[PDB]
Amino acid sequence: AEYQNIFTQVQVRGPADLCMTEDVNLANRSGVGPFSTLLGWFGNAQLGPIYLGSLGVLSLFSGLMWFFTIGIWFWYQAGWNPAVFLRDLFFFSLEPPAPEYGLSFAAPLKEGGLWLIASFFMFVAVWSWWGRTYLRAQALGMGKHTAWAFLSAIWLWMVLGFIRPILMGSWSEAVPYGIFSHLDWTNNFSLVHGNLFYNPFHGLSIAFLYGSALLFAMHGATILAVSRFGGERELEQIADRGTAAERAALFWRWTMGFNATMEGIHRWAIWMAVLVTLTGGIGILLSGTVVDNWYVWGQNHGM
Amino acid sequence: NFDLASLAIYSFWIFLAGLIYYLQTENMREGYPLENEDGTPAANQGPFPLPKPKTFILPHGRGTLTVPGPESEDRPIALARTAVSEGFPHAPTGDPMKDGVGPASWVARRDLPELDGHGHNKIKPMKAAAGFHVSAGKNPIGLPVRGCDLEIAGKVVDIWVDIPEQMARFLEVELKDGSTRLLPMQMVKVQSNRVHVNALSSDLFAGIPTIKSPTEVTLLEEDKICGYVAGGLMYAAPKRKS
Amino acid sequence: ALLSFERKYRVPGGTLVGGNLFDFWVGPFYVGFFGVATFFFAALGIILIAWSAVLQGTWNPQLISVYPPALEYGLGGAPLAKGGLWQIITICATGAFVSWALREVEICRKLGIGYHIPFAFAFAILAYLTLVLFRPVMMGAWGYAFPYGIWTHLDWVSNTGYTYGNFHYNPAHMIAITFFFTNALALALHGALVLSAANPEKGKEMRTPDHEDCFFRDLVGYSIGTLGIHRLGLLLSLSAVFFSALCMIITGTIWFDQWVDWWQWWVKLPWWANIPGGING
Ligand code: BCL
Ligand code: BCL
Ligand code: BCL
Ligand SMILES: CC[C@H]1c2cc3[nH]c4c(c3C)C(=O)[C@H](C(=O)OC)c4c3nc(cc4[nH]c(cc(n2)[C@@H]1C)c(C(C)=O)c4C)[C@@H](C)[C@@H]3CCC(=O)OC/C=C(\C)CCC[C@H](C)CCC[C@H](C)CCCC(C)C
Ligand SMILES: CC[C@H]1c2cc3[nH]c4c(c3C)C(=O)[C@H](C(=O)OC)c4c3nc(cc4[nH]c(cc(n2)[C@@H]1C)c(C(C)=O)c4C)[C@@H](C)[C@@H]3CCC(=O)OC/C=C(\C)CCC[C@H](C)CCC[C@H](C)CCCC(C)C
Ligand SMILES: COC(C)(C)C(=O)C/C=C(\C)CC/C=C(\C)CC/C=C(\C)CCCC/C(C)=C/CC[C@H](C)CC/C=C(\C)CCC=C(C)C
Ligand SMILES: CCCCCCCC/C=C/CCCCCCCC(=O)OC[C@@H](O)COP(=O)(O)O
Ligand SMILES: CCCCCCCC/C=C/CCCCCCCC(=O)OC[C@@H](O)COP(=O)(O)O
Ligand SMILES: CCCCCCCC/C=C\CCCCCCCC(=O)OC[C@H](O)CO
Ligand SMILES: CCCCCCCCCCCC[N+](C)(C)[O-]
Ligand SMILES: CCCCCCCCCCCC[N+](C)(C)[O-]
Ligand SMILES: CCCCCCCCCCCC[N+](C)(C)[O-]
Ligand SMILES: CCCCCCCCCCCC[N+](C)(C)[O-]
Ligand SMILES: CCCCCCCCCCCC[N+](C)(C)[O-]
Ligand SMILES: CCCCCCCCCCCC[N+](C)(C)[O-]
Ligand SMILES: [Fe+3]
Repeated sequence: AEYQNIFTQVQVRGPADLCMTEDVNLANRSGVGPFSTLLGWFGNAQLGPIYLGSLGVLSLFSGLMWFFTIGIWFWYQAGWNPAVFLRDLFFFSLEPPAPEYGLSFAAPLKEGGLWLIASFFMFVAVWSWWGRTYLRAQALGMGKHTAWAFLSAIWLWMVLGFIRPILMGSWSEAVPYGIFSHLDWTNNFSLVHGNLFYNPFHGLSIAFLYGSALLFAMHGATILAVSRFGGERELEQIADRGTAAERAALFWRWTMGFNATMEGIHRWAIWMAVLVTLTGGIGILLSGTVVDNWYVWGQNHGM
Repeated sequence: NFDLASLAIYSFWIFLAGLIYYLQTENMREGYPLENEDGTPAANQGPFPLPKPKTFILPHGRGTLTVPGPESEDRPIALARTAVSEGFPHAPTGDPMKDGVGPASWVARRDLPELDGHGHNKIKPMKAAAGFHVSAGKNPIGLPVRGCDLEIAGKVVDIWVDIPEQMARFLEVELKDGSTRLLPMQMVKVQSNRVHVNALSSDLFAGIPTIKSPTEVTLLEEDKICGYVAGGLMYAAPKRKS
Repeated sequence: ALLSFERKYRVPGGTLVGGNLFDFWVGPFYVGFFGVATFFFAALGIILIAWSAVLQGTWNPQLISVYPPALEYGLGGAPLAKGGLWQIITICATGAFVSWALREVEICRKLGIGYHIPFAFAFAILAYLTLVLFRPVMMGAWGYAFPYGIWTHLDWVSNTGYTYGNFHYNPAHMIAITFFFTNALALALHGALVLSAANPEKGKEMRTPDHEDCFFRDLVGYSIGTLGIHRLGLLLSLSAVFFSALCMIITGTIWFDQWVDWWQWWVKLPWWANIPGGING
């Protein structure tokens, strides 16, 4: 039938954008790699260049040290056997010290010391990366929204392995490094605390997560449906409203009685998504610090 | 009885009511105040105020837009009120395709081309874009272009491409009388032997509005070209069969 | 009333049913034939809920709940109070939901835009139908559907999940959660990217799509582009709800054990299942 604008029909190549001008320090820029036919059927096909500054080397090194530290430990539990390593990759686990060890670093390597060492490497990798998201935007003159939205994810992460364990008294409250075990930790956390469905900040966290799918499904379908008016060039539609922005808004006005602007829809979108981990981190932080049983706490105050 | 967790969730719902009110006013920077069907301001405007104005500064010295401000359609709207009371359709008083109303509407945008990062024309046809060519899929240049009546209207003679974003946004088609019009990429179905267009029949390509230049299109010309073409889906319906 | 640019768009035409008999507005709302069907299904279905509330005996909104007929009732119809309300309300809800999608198709046509939106909504309708119609029918009772209550419907999720051990081990559930989290990651970046271009550092001009693509290439070495991000976002959300329906529709129809046993197809493979050591040795 009609063209749907789901896969590009004809692909075009020119000289790659080196992205001169602005304040990006091209000393830390790589060359530009291959182009992908495969990628070009759905989005852009230009791979690279990447910006690798000092802050990105730091991130990437301690990032690998985190990964390799868990890897060694995983091999050690495999008894250095390659066949066992594969048979149990999803079952291995690097775990924090036992409850008796408190907030201490004296824990021996095989009894949680390694977990502290990996978590130091993680801690450095995520934070120096956060500095990258603020600096790359700074270099191009852009706004800081990406860094601030990143800060919402780092909040939940920080609460899980670091803020809540400290306020609890022991590293053993923190999350293990393993595929299935982190799942097991999640199910137990809800049991120990009397059914997280009854943590109202978990319910908010779910409304925003479902809503983020609702919102992104509406916004993607809506921009693809007015792409025939060049609707994906949204910044110009913000600079100079076209028929694309007007048809889009009128569809929603006519359907549910109100509507967005070409700029404003991205405010809805950044807040929908950000509030998933903002409310999530709060819910976790109060669990066991201030509320031990959410279902019981629910009865005493409303529902 | 009144926990810190209790205090936190009451706080959060209060922040939420303020965030929603803020977000709503931000999306009232275009189109508002609401109007009555006669163009004068409507009494009942909702319980959210209009937002205080803000300003964008267009690059390459193209001025400053400030929203919200005074709205003007900036063009003649060829439609008649049909109803004593509000809420009814409005009738095209002409050729709605040629007059630019209904699914054929366009917007009075600036009569300039969009400009990329270094200040160059954002859309240039391949014949003038220093460096560009075709890289995957069926190359449409040369192919015949065919409408919803199943007759041919001309041939693809070029592609107008996005320079910074590297994608094809228009086909340039040459007509039986030797002039050219732009076809929006989204509105065509490129095939192995032809290029098919459900939007228009062969005889309505000649009415795609025309550009004041052979290697630049303007934002106001883009709105006219694209609104016309999608309006064919409704207004060229008598041609369409099968 | 009207948006300041709205009038030139309110022309006759585009209906699928009724011609011009329902071709008009009420406030902002387009009506159309399926905006009248939407109103019947949704109103009636609300009258059944209020009636269900006096039966149960409370006008408290948090507390109202409407249950399917008992498992013993199987797939047959139930007395109105012993399950038939839910059963009708379900028809009313399915009617309103589908009617709303066809109202969206009329609107697309009068505006001459693509039919992307109601197509994406149909996935939402089909996850719903997977829970209330497809899975209950394949298992043999309406009672396998969920109850309509703010607080009761949450307990059905917990009861259903814990029937199969930790439901985290449902592999379709894994893929769907993976799409759900990635969707929210992409929705956050796209909002923050476009708002960082239109609202740049103080004392600067509006940025261009050039900078959006430079920012991500700096950041991660690739940029999907202004058309890719919108394609990508639609694909993420729609595949999350697809594997949702997939993960629920195989639970208790073709699979019945604790979901973690599924993972032995890899661990108990005979050419490493006897090795000393590891976790499973
Ligand atoms: C998806 C798999 C599960 C499920 C699992 C969960 C879990 C787990 C949670 C919820 C929660 C909620 N669910 Mg439930 N829920 C399902 C099916 C549904 C259906 C449905 C018709 O199928 C509806 C309408 C709801 C609605 C809701 C709300 C009560 C609440 C917030 C969701 C939200 O923001 O979503 C995104 C949508 C929007 C942001 C748009 C606004 C949606 C509005 C608010 C929904 C109105 C509901 C209304 C009161 C009920 C219909 C009444 C008629 C108007 C008469 N659920 C099925 C059974 N749902 C959360 C909660 O707090 O529960 C108490 C929660 O923790
Ligand atoms: C039996 C299990 C329990 C349960 C226990 C928990 C627990 C425990 C938690 C949640 C949490 C969540 N729950 Mg619950 N939950 C259950 C049932 C549900 C149901 C359902 C339909 O039944 C739903 C929809 C949800 C929904 C959700 C989410 C809304 C929320 C997580 C948000 C998120 O984005 O995290 C994903 C995002 C992150 C973790 C942030 C990541 C940021 C960092 C910086 C990323 C670093 C990446 C690193 C470098 C990796 C390397 C990558 C390479 C470099 C590429 N739960 C039941 C009741 N739930 C969380 C919460 O906040 O609750 C209040 C939480 O901690
Ligand atoms: C303790 C319980 C178990 C468990 C048991 C289950 C069970 C059982 C199910 C899920 C399902 C899901 N779970 Mg699980 N799950 C667990 C842990 C989790 C965690 C987590 C971090 O721990 C996460 C992220 C999830 C995530 C999810 C999703 C994959 C999925 C829910 C979304 C969905 O299907 O939407 C689909 C969306 C809809 C149905 C919305 C339909 C909306 C309709 C079309 C319209 C409504 C409009 C409304 C009436 C209008 C009202 C008025 C308006 C306000 C104006 N689960 C634990 C271990 N999970 C569900 C699933 O896959 O269902 C298919 C499901 O049934
Ligand atoms: C607002 C809430 C949502 C959110 C937002 C968000 N996340 C973000 C951002 C934002 C706005 C960023 O700016 C940032 C980013 O840069 O994104 C592109 C980020 C980010 N979110 C990430 C992940 C992530 N986000 C998650 C969740 C969420 N993020 C929420 C849904 C999740 C989960 C569990 O749902 C994850 C896992 C990262 C991709 C990225 C931050 C990157 C970072 O800190 O990296 C440091 C580590 C390294 C640089 C390298 C470590 C080594 C690796 C382990 C790879 C080693 C590979 C090995 C050599 C080979 C083998 C691998 C095998 C699989 C083959
Ligand atoms: C497929 C991707 C996501 C998605 C997509 C999607 N939903 C959509 C759309 C799209 C593209 C629309 O176009 C449409 C819309 O208009 O949005 C504004 C809609 C919409 N999604 C909505 C809700 C919704 N979507 C959800 C989910 C999602 N929708 C997915 C994650 C959820 C949940 C639980 O995750 C909810 C709550 C509405 C805002 C709207 C649909 C409005 C509609 O269909 O209205 C007509 C019907 C009525 C006004 C009422 C009918 C009432 C019944 C007769 C009685 C009540 C019965 C009901 C079963 C009771 C529920 C009890 C609860 C306590 C559990
Ligand atoms: C081929 O094999 C080799 C060896 C080469 C490999 O490299 C193989 C590698 C692997 C097999 C890697 C496998 C990796 C995994 C399974 C990891 C999976 C990870 C998760 C599920 C993560 C879950 C969440 C973990 C959290 C929440 C961590 C929190 C971190 C803290 C916030 C950091 C706190 C810091 C501390 C405690 C240290 C204190 C010091 C300071 C300076 C603050
Ligand atoms: C009690 C504990 C509560 C939670 C603790 C903090 C958790 C981390 C917080 C994250 C908030 C998300 C980011 C803010 C919202 C998104 C940003 C936005 O909408 O506008 C950002 C704006 O300014 C632009 O800044 P500039 O570029 O500097 O002008
Ligand atoms: C019915 C309403 C009840 C209200 C009850 C009290 C509410 C209290 C306040 C809630 C906070 C809501 C506002 C949060 C958003 C703040 C907006 C913002 O971020 O402003 C700075 C912004 O420019 C910077 O980003 P850019 O505009 O992109 O530079
Ligand atoms: C030499 C360098 C090697 C590079 C190796 C490739 C890495 C692929 C990673 C992410 C791609 C998916 C990005 C999806 C998230 C982007 C969200 C977004 O904002 O998209 C807008 C778009 O980027 C502008 O318009
Ligand atoms: C998320 C990455 C997805 C990339 C995979 C793209 C698949 C290739 C599609 C080829 C399209 C061919 N055709 C005929 C539509 O042009
Ligand atoms: C300076 C870098 C040279 C560019 C290299 C071009 C790579 C070939 C393009 C074909 C794409 C192959 N594939 C399947 C990944 O799409
Ligand atoms: C530079 C690495 C940062 C170190 C932070 C983690 C401390 C690890 C504690 C391991 C225990 C060592 N020891 C000697 C007590 O066995
Ligand atoms: C930025 C979007 C705003 C949408 C508002 C969503 C409200 C949903 C409320 C769910 C209620 C959860 N709980 C546990 C507090 O009852
Ligand atoms: C918090 C979940 C409930 C969301 C309800 C959706 C808001 C109603 C939108 C109708 C507004 C149109 N109206 C009446 C102002 O003209
Ligand atoms: C809960 C998410 C949706 C919140 C709804 C926000 C209010 C919508 C109504 C705005 C008023 C519309 N109006 C009448 C000015 O056109
Ligand atoms: Fe967008």
